[PDB]
Amino acid sequence: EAKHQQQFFQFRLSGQTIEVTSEYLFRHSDNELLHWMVALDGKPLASGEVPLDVAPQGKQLIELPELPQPESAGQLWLTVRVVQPNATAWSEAGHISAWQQWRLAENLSVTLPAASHAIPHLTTSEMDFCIELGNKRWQFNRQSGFLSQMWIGDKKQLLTPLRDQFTRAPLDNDIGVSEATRIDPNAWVERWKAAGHYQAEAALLQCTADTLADAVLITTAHAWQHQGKTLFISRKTYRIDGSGQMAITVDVEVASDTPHPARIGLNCQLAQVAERVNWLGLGPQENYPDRLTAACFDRWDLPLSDMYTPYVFPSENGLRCGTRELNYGPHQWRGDFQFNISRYSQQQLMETSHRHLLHAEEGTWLNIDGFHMGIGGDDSWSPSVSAEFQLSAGRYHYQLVWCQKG
Amino acid sequence: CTADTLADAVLITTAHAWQHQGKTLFISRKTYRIDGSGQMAITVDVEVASDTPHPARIGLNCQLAQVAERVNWLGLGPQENYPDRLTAACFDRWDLPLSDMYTPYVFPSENGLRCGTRELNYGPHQWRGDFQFNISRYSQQQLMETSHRHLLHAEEGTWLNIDGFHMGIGGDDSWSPSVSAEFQLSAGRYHYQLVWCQKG
Repeated sequence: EAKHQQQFFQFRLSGQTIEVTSEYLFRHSDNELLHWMVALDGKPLASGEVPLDVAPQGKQLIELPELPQPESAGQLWLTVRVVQPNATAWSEAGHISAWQQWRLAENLSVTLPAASHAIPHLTTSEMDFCIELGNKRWQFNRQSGFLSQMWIGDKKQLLTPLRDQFTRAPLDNDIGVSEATRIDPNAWVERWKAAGHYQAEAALLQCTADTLADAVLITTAHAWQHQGKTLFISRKTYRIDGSGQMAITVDVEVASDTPHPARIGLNCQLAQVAERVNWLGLGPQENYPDRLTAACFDRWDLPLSDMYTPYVFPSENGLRCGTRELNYGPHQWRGDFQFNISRYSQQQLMETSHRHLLHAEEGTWLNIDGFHMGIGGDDSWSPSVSAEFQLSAGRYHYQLVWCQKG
Repeated sequence: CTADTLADAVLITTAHAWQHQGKTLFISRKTYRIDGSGQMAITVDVEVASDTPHPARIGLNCQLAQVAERVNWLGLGPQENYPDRLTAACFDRWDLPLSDMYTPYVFPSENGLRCGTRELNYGPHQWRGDFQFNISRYSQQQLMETSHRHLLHAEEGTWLNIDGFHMGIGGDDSWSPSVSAEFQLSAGRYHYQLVWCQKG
C-alpha cells in the first residue's frame, strides 16, 4: 500500500486516453515502459506496451488502440503498469514501479439459469430439516436455527455450523493502550466487551421450511441479546434450487446505541483442507476497506499458507475485499463479499499471545463478510477508524450463493 | 415471473431488465409476500451498470386512485428535505395537508421529498420501512414537460414516489455538476424493503 501511494507516476483515464503525469523533479523517464492490459473477469482480452517519454513533472498522453468489446457478461478492467526494462544499482531488470486499474465497461447478466428438471426433497422431523437432492443433502438444526451439516455423497463437509459473526479478533489498533491494569474505555475492544458483543448468545425467533415449485425455502430469524438487550437481529433466507445451488440472503439490524460491530458476515469450519485458494477479487495480498487501493481486481491463485499473515501478536488477518467468486476445494461462493480463510479460528487468535503458540485446527475456518469495519493506523493508542469505514448504517443486506462441482 | 403458495403466505417473484439500444441499464428483482394478516412485504434488489451514469433515484411509483386531505408520516422534518439538505429537518410524527407536500417552484421539477421516513399514512394505506417519499397530484412526467408552474394541472389521483435511495441535489453552483460523490448512487447494487398494509 505504501509503494502504490508513493508512486512517481500518476494516471488519469478519459475514454480511450491514458494521461501519465511524472512526479519526478529532475530525471526524465528513460528507463520506463508502460504495459497495459484489458481483462474480463480475470480473462485477458488485449494487451500492449508503450514506451514512456515524460519530462520531469510533465504529462504524456497515451491513446489506447481500439479496446475489445466482449458481449459476454462481466466487468471490463484496464490495468496499466510501469516496468523498468534495465537494471539499476537498486533494482533488477523488470522492476514494477507503478500501476493503476480502472473499470471500463460492464455488461449486466440477463440470461436465466437452465430449467433443471429435478426438485429438492424436504423431510421434517422434530430436531432438523433435511433437504435431499441427488447425492447432496443439507441439514438444518431446528433448535439452533442454523445449517448444521452438509453431505456430498456420504462425506460431511462441515465441522462447525454456519453461524452469523459480528466480532473479529481485535487488532492492535482495536486494543490501544488498554492493558489489564490501565483500562481504556474509549478503545474499540473495550466498548465491544462492555456491550457484550463477544458474549452475546443467539436466540432463535422463528424457523420455517416451505417447498416451492422448484426449490426449498428456509427462513430463520435470530436475536443476539446481552443482559436483557437485543444487540443484533439477523433474518436469513435459504433457497435450495433443483440445480444444486444454495442462495443465502441475510438481513441484519444493529441497535443504534450499541457500538458499531467489527464485521457482519458468516463463519464456519469446513472439514476439508485444501492446498490452493482461488478467488476472483481484489489483490493477491490481504486488503481491508481502508487499505485496498494497492490491491487489483483479477483472478488470484495462492496456497493456503499465503492466505494467513503471521503477525507477531495474533489477530484478525488475511481478509480479501471486493471478491465476486471464491473457490476452495469443491466449494464455490459467489456474490459481493470479503473473506479470510485459514486454519486458526477467530477465538484462538483472540486468546493466543504470540504467533509461535498458534496451532492449526482440524479443518479450515472460513469467514465470509458482507461488511467489515476498517482498520486504524493514524495512531495505535487512540481510536482512528474514520466514520466512513465504520459499520453505522444500522441495517445491512448481502447475498451469497453456495454451489459445488456440478 | 413466478407465483408460489406458502404455508401462510403467497410468494410472487419478478425480474425486470431496463434496456436502451441493446444495453441493459438496470435489473430489478422484486419479491412480494402477501401473508394472512393482510400485509404486503415488498423486497427490491437492483443492479446498476457501472458504465452508465448513476441514476437519480431507486424506488417505486404509482398513481393512487384516492385523493386525501392529510398526509401523516413518521420521519424527518415537516419541510421537504433531501440527502444533502436534511440537517435542519427533525425526526417526529408530522401531519400536513396534501397541499403543503408540494413545493411550488417557478420551473416545475422533482420536489416534496421527505427523507428518513419509517412510516407513511395516506388515507387507508400505510407504508412502513426505511425510505424517502414525495406525494402530490403531479406526475414526474408532467413536471418534466411543463415550463412554468401556472401551467401545471392536477391529475386524476395521487402520485406517490417511494424511494429506497435518492441522489443528492447540487447547490455549489447551478451551471456545473456539484453533487458530491458521497451523495451519488454509485454503489452498483441496492436493496430496500417495503411493507404495505391497510386499515385492518
